[PDB]
Amino acid sequence: AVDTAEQVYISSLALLKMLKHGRAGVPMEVMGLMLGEFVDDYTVRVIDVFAMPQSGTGVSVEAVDPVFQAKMLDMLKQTGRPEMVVGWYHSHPGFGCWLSGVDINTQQSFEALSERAVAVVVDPIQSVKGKVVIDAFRLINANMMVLGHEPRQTTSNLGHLNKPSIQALIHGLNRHYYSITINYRKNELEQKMLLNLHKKSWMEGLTLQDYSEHCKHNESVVKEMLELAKNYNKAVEEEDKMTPEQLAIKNVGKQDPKRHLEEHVDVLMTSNIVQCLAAMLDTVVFK
Amino acid sequence: VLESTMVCVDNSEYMRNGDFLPTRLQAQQDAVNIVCHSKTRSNPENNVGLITLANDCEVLTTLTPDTGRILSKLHTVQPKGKITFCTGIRVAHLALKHRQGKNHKMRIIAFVGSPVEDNEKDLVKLAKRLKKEKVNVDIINFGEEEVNTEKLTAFVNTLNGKDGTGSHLVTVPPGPSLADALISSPILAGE
Amino acid sequence: ELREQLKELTKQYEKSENDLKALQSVGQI
Repeated sequence: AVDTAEQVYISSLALLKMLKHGRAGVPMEVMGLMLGEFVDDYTVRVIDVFAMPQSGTGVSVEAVDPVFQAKMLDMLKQTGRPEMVVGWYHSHPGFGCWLSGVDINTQQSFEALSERAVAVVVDPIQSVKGKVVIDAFRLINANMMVLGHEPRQTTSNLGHLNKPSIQALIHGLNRHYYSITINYRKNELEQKMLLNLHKKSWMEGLTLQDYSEHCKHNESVVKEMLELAKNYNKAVEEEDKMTPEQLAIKNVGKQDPKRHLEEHVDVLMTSNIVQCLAAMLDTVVFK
Repeated sequence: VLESTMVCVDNSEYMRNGDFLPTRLQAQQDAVNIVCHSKTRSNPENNVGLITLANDCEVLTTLTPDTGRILSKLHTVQPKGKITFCTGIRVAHLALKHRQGKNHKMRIIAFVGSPVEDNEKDLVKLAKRLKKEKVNVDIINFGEEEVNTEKLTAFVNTLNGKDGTGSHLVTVPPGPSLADALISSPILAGE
Repeated sequence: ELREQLKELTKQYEKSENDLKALQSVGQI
């Protein structure tokens, strides 16, 4: 009987391809296959995901070229990834992470082929500039439900699964399909790579910002500072006096003096200080 | 048998020759056609690929069981430069290595009618490398019946060791098209 | 009447399949 602690370690490559494909495919419930591997009874390793040329209808999608897929499989065996199918994924742009009826049927087929297949869902609409809305799934056996058996033995505390979503519950979560825990593992190369991605070049690292633009920038910032000081003086002219405590934040829903003052003073700190430092450092380092 | 066959073909300026009727290039065309047909009549899945040997020892078609593309591409060729060999053989060996069908036995055949300007010591070392890499070679020589026949005999003996019959030599004297020899040759007679 | 019956059946198959495909395309707003 399957275990609760089952994990799916998805390669960063796989995640990026999934998300890019789905974001391209919005709103179409675009679909793709992935090659991974079943290392053991507690883990599934997902390596790569490649899409499907099919472009069906604005409510549904369909497999077009089994020949396409078989050829991709053979060739990737030749070079690329000698993995072989472990599941499939499709975007649900703005629905959560639940499986429609057709989704469940496709799965049923996948499991019939390989009892431990996996389905995957991604929400490029919802996946934020930060956390990413994704999940994995495997069906629930109606035979087990009728017999009273249970999906997985939870020989762990890895069954919290971060508060299964109400939407997934509604659409059928844990009554026909159950979530699984995703993870990201890096063999240090992609890891330090990821680190490199944002890192910028010493070109700029030493490139002092032009100084005429900087002088004008300071001029503008000091002007807006003067005005913010005026309105701040007016605001403090009463502040607690005349007791806006009941007014609280609702004293005015606009134009807080202090917050703007601190924001702009901080930014002009940054600008002026670092530019002066770069000036000093260059003057002295190029000799 | 499952066979992945690489074939190298010389196109040196000597292949401008015409000692073989109608001409050397057309004799090579005939030889490639007959060999491709023989391989096709062999296990169809058997795969084929092509290399031309010149100043830069270029490659024409990677592995494929087709022969139409083989012959078509081979048609668009003219004799130029001098055989560089060595590099050609190494490229062909790498080709056989990067073959999709690993089960297929690895077989190289080289149309090498020309004078070979090679060091026999390096020929022997390459023979060692290739035999240890488990690939069998068959040479088809025409023209220089004296300049390089001894060198190729030594190379083939090296490849064979004491029992490596998979290595084969076929040197043809001046005469008609290079068809009758190939058809009644051991390399295809065994087939 | 083999060819004629086959042709009529094929026409029916074509139209029926096209209608089913048509039935599976919701509208927009």
